[PDB]
Amino acid sequence: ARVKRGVIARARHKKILKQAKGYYGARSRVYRVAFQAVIKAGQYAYRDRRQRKRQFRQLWIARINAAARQNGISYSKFINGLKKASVEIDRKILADIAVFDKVAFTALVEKAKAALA
Amino acid sequence: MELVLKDAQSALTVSETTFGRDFNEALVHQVVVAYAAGARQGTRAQKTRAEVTGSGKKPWRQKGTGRARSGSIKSPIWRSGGVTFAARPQDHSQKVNKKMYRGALKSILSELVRQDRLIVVEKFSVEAPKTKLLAQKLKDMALEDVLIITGELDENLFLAARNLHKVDVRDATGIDPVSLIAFDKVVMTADAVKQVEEMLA
Amino acid sequence: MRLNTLSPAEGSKKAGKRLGRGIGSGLGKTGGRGHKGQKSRSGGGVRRGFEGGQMPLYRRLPKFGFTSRKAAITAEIRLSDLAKVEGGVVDLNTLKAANIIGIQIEFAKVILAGEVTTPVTVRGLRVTKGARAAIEAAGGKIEE
Amino acid sequence: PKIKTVRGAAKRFKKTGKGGFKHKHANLRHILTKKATKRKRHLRPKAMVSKGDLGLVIACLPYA
Amino acid sequence: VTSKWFNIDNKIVDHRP
RNA sequence: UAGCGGCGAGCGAACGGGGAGCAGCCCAGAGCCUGAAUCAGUGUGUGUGUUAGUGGAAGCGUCUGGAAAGGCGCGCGAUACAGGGUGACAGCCCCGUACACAAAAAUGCACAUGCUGUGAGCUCGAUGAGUAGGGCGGGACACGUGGUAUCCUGUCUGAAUAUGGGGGGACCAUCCUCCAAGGCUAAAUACUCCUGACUGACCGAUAGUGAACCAGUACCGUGAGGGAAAGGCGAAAAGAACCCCGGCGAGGGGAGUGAAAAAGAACCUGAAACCGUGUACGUACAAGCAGUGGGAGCACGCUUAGGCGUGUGACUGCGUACCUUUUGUAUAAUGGGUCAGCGACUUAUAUUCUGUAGCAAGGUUAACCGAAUAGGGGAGCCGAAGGGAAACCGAGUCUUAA
Ligand SMILES: N[C@@H](Cc1c[nH]c2ccccc12)C(=O)O
Ligand SMILES: [Mg+2]
Ligand SMILES: [Mg+2]
Ligand SMILES: [Mg+2]
Ligand SMILES: [Mg+2]
Ligand SMILES: [Mg+2]
Ligand SMILES: [Mg+2]
Ligand SMILES: [Mg+2]
Ligand SMILES: [Mg+2]
Ligand SMILES: [Mg+2]
Ligand SMILES: [Mg+2]
Ligand SMILES: [Mg+2]
Ligand SMILES: [Mg+2]
Ligand SMILES: [Mg+2]
Ligand SMILES: [Mg+2]
Ligand SMILES: [Mg+2]
Ligand SMILES: [Mg+2]
Ligand SMILES: [Mg+2]
Ligand SMILES: [Mg+2]
Ligand SMILES: [Mg+2]
Ligand SMILES: [Mg+2]
Repeated sequence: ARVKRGVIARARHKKILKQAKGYYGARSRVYRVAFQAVIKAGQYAYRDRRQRKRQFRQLWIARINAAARQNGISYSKFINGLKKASVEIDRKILADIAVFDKVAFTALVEKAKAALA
Repeated sequence: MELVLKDAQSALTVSETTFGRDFNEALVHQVVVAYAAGARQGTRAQKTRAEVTGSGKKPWRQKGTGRARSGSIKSPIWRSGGVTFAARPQDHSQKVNKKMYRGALKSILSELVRQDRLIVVEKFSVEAPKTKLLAQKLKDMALEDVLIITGELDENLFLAARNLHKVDVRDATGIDPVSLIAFDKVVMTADAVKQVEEMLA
Repeated sequence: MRLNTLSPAEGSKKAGKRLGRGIGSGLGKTGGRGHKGQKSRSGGGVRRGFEGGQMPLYRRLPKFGFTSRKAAITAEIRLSDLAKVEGGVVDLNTLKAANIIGIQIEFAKVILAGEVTTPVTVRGLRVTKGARAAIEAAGGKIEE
Repeated sequence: PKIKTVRGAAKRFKKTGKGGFKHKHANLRHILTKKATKRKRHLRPKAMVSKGDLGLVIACLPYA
Repeated sequence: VTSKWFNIDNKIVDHRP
């Protein structure tokens, strides 16, 4: 019972080379090179799913820090005053009100100042 | 129990051990698989690196040519070289214990009764070796795919069934596990129902 | 039941190991042989009883005894075998005809193993003390 | 084909009732004068093969 | 064919004995 | 297994049992009586096989289609539904098949018969000498010189003749068994250059023979010798009349054939590497395993009272390939130019453990026989009892005087 590998091998190779669309040079044409590229693309995508959470929070902190100092208080004192006032809005939403509703954000700074003072 | 007949609406008395025991699926599987392994002929072979035609000359010198090491053109890595683990002719037959073979027949036989795929008569023959006679007889009984087991095989019935591919006719000594499971119905003459039970002890 | 409705008993058909067929299989790239060495080579491995060059066990220890040619032509008979002869008389010839001892046996002994519930006549055999009491308890007799 | 017994092992081990092997003790062939009688007296009876050595013996004597 | 002439020459090959 | 063995690696019987097949004779010599068995050769007859052959059943309507053997409807043959072909898949179109027949001539068997050579039976007698054995050296016996029986002989010797000789594993005695030194003999057994039929959980063009093809060829070597690559138009050549550009070219464009010509002979299908043409986006102030997470703009589609899909990706955070070998590799250690195809834990037979099925103090047969995966065959093997070096003893036994 001789088995020929032609039809199965071609389909396994075609699966990898479809994931390599858009890569430069041999990385989208040549299996030995496209295989290593699709593996490293999955290594990066796993690693960068953790980092997407770190990079967005770091961005929200910078936009809260900027809008708070426009109201006369720093970030580290603004967040502390929200804890003493028992306000529990996360930084994702605070960075959203800072940009889109600056009159609500002022009301948050006054509440933080009243509790901190 | 007693199998009801179809010639006289009489009954035939049969052993409970032979026609009434439970179905032992794991034992009958080992017996129909062993049957099929014994029908294999197993004739094939390939050539190792020893038997491929060629010379024993080393293709190029061991060192200095810049090519991978080679020692033979018959190497199984090379095109047109030997097969690594080439086949030989082999015997694929297995052993069945006598008691496991007889036990599977009783499990098979009692399942046919339980699924009313077994039909008992004492009258089954034809007057001339004509295929159209047997085919008309089977039409009356509402049988199309059927195994007919007879006490002693008649020449008229053997010759009348050769050209019908859905019909096989056998003597009581020539039943086998695989044929009882293959055909849709089994017809036994009440003298074959006799002889099978002494054979099955 | 049809030819495509029969299945084997669960746990009867373990699949065999297939070495060198990938990472995911657990036996790839080396086939469970570990890294280099004599034992990892094709056809490698040391012979039976090799200990590294240290004088092996079956050459460290002395030989003892001899083999007796008389022991091969001697048999034991159990008490449960006495009911299996024909005619109620037990001798060498009747034990060979019952397929109890081999055709080349010349001496036999009846030992206390099993039990006897019928009167037999043991003839020409050696009988242990325990079996002599057991044969006579059932109504038999022993001669020589 | 049939496995072949290591014929020099069969001259040195005998199998016992529960599957162990018995053997003769070493050190009782010569310079015996200088040995103590207490030492020699304990080397006379046959011994049993230890647990670390059973694997080697069983492979050598497949028909024992 | 044979080896390159500089790969056979002792002077070129044997520079670090 | 018993044994042999630097008692190592290893080598490895016989006796006895079950089967297949079965067959016994002649010379070393005279007489009586003859040709009486048997075999060999030839001739003829009879039967039978081989080498060419003969006959061999039974289907049309309609739908799709280039074409019907296919779908659907209604029939018939079958001792024939093995197989192959036919414009797609045919029991009934063809060749066949089951079955039934056939030989002027040559030949293989088996008988019978004729002739030729052969001599059958009885009585009495004889009973294989440089031989058996020995010394020395080697070889074969499972047996390596060992305590080594038996066989063979290069060399030197050397008997007794049924009132006698050989063997029975050193050797001797008793007993048992058989007659060397002359010869012939069927079957069961081994094999396949070659012929025929059939079969395959064998291959299907880098496989299977080295060779599906004008292959042991081309080609290579002084020579012995080594040794390739290369299959497929179509159902049918209907293999492209004629016209046009061109060199009275190559090549192409039409026309025509065809179901199809992007089936056009470099011809079924026609993948990937590799090379191009067209369109959308990006790209000429910008530094690195070339991705990944975020992300504007643009282009094309969608669908609505919107932002979704596809392509591209300015800018930006993080980010030094893979295999191998190593304490440890981005390593400036190994390996790989890339693609497509092939390429490495198998097979047989012993043995132990695990799972599972059967039967269970029992389980199971091997060769072989068999109208043959059935049934028979229990020869054997393993288990139910051990201890001892062994005789021996035995639910005990060895140790020891205990
Ligand atoms: N260098 C010279 C001579 C030469 C021939 N073969 C050689 C081999 C090794 C050294 C030198 C040579 C050449 O190439 O013609
Ligand atoms: Mg090949
Ligand atoms: Mg059988
Ligand atoms: Mg692992
Ligand atoms: Mg390695
Ligand atoms: Mg190492
Ligand atoms: Mg190792
Ligand atoms: Mg004809
Ligand atoms: Mg002698
Ligand atoms: Mg003797
Ligand atoms: Mg092809
Ligand atoms: Mg080929
Ligand atoms: Mg083509
Ligand atoms: Mg720019
Ligand atoms: Mg390591
Ligand atoms: Mg190092
Ligand atoms: Mg590093
Ligand atoms: Mg490198
Ligand atoms: Mg570099
Ligand atoms: Mg390299
Ligand atoms: Mg590849």
